[PDB]
Amino acid sequence: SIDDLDAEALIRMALGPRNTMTSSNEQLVDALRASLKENEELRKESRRRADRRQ
Amino acid sequence: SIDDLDAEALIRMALGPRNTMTSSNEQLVDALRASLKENEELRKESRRRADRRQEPM
Ligand code: NA
Repeated sequence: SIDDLDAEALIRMALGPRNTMTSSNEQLVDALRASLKENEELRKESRRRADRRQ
Repeated sequence: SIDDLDAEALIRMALGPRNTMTSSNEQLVDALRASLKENEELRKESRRRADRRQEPM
């Protein structure tokens, strides 16, 4: 019964798994990109403080 | 021809896009998780280094 399906399943029905897997991967890439930028910033902050501390 | 294809294309030829996209997804989840955990560890390290009492010299 379609009433029992969640949004993810409805979307896949309408757009197909190639589309939904592609969007999932794009979003994962956006998330990982953001996380690695935060990693870069944390490392920069750490280096500045090591320098401050001598 | 097959001789001109790079590795990624050979794997897709043999396994198809559902398999290769699924593998990419799984690697991306793994990478995301590792990146977020690493960030947490760096934040912990900065708290520890803020206490300069244990500072090597
Ligand atoms: Na310390």
